[PDB]
Amino acid sequence: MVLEVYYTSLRCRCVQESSVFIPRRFIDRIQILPRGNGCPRKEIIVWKKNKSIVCVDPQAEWIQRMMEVLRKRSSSTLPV
Repeated sequence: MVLEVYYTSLRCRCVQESSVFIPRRFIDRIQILPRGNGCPRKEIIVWKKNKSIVCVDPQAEWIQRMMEVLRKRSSSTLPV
């Protein structure tokens, strides 16, 4: 899996947000676009293994919990 963070100032890419759980095993990439002057909200786009591309609510509990896993394994992926 690949996490991409775009430190850009472009217009919003998402017109809706989904809060539906996406199991990590189905995720090929996650793209995070922090908000800025181009888009007034943080966007999180999940690229699923079946090629679906899903804008996700960045305040959804399941994505927050996932992001904590990704943060804590960003220097070592060893499960300790």
